[PDB]
Amino acid sequence: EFIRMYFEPGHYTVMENCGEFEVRVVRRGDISTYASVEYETQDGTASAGTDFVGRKGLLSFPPGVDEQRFRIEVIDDDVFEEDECFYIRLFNPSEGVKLAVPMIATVMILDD
Ligand SMILES: [Ca+2]
Ligand SMILES: [Ca+2]
Repeated sequence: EFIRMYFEPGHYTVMENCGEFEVRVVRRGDISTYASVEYETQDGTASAGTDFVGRKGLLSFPPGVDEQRFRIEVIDDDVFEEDECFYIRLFNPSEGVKLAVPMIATVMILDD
């Protein structure tokens, strides 16, 4: 491998009423060709369908581009909740790419 991919930022703290927030994944090393990686949300103490909307996707990095950004929807309610967390993981990197820490992003939702 001559390409590494990882979340940057690796950690996101978001308010419950933010609507959506943006996650960023970076590529380091060989720029010069197309590369890709998949991601998927996963529950922590926060859960898809109650606290955020579950999402999986494919991130495409054209030649010359070293980052991709995607949005995640946070579900707002009126009920008081303690700080809760969910995660987003990278998987299935394209040929010649190796994931690097952090390859799981942490998301903490703060209640409003
Ligand atoms: Ca709220
Ligand atoms: Ca709430």
